Amino acid sequence: TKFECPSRFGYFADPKDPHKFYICSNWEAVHKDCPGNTRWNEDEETCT
Amino acid sequence: TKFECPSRFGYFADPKDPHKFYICSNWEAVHKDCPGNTRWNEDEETCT
Repeated sequence: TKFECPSRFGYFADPKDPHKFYICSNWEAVHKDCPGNTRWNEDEETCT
Repeated sequence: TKFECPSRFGYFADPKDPHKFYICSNWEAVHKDCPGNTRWNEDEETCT
């Protein structure tokens, strides 16, 4: 992905899809899907 | 027994829960959750 990790490690929203998110480790992002019909919850750092 | 850091800095599996892990900084640990239904991936030091 061309998503740019804002930090070396962390979980970040996908600005293009509220049903997805990115997990960064050592500045490398992996695109993930929220389970079921859940959506990224910024303050919870998970899908709700 | 309280998790003991194996290294000064590092990311380590939680042997009790595949959804959790520990982050070590200056030999002190913080217990963390993986997001969504992801699970800790030791080899890649990330949630997968």
